[PDB]
Amino acid sequence: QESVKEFLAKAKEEFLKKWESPSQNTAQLDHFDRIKTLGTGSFGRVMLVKHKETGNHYAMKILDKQKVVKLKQIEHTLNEKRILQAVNFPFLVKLEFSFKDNSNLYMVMEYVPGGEMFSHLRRIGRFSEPHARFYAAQIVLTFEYLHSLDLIYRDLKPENLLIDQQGYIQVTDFGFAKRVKGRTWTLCGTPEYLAPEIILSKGYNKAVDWWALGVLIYEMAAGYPPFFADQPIQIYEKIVSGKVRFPSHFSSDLKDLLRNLLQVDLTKRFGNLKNGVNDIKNHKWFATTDWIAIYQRKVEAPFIPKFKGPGDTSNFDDYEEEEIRVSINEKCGKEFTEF
Ligand SMILES: O=C(c1cncnc1)N1CC[C@H](c2nc3ccccc3o2)C1
Repeated sequence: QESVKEFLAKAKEEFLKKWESPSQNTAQLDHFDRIKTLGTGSFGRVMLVKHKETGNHYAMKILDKQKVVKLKQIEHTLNEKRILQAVNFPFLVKLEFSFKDNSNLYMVMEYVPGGEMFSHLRRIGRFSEPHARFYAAQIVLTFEYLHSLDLIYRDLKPENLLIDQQGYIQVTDFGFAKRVKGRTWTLCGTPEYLAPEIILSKGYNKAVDWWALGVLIYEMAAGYPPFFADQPIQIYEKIVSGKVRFPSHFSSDLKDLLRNLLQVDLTKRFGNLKNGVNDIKNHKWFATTDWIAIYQRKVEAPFIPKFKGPGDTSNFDDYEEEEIRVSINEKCGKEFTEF
């Protein structure tokens, strides 16, 4: 309908204005108190912090510039911040501040206290089809938005989907997201979710995000992913074969949608045909979904996470607490000039 077309046209206008003139240097480290490490990886970490003047809580992602360079992530970290400061959608975590110093890059996001979807999935075992479908509809709308801005997300998995105070999803981690007209070539993403054309080192497009939504819906409704194996090479052989086995408890409508999203031939995959996202939105598995009501946040969620207030960390796990050290000398200034 024209209403959807005009919504996506305005979304692209507003994105391009911020894309062409990015904000920079909007806070500094000593405006915040450090509370707790919420997650740690090979070149960065995420910390709960409190702003000292307002008392508001935020999630601060800290990237070590020297490790970014060594792990070949310069372009990816510049993509992440430039895209996050330009997007606006109900199911995307909001960037509030960004800045850099002699040692680190910082992105200060809204803090979502209910934790990762992955923790709730593993606690309950699997989600019922109605519960899986409520989350899946939020991902379909978010990919419709991102793809219309020529963005590919490239890191869909349950650890990157946080559950908010109303039980809705907020997508975090734009470290692999990129603006792409046509094809792109980088090998990136988590093994269990990679589409075959990425594993085969082909030039690929937004169809890899719709493959990864098939893997996500399978894992939500089964409790484990479709292509599981002990080592990555074994996973990759299963993926490129595309042989999938479905639990008997899956509905016939869920199996049919999954066979069309987990289609090895990218030119036959739902989301990448002439009708685009509408082949997914109009599939029988989504017949009960009110797409406008989901966007408007008017549907009652399947569950609300248990937490005590905006500073509660009980839905995230425990990590060794390390210093946030800042060198007396500037590192890698040229590489990160635009940040
Ligand atoms: O704490 C938040 C959170 C994020 N955004 C808003 N609210 C909360 N985590 C913690 C776990 C997750 C996470 N992602 C990471 C990426 C790189 C390195 C470490 C990471 O740990 C998101």
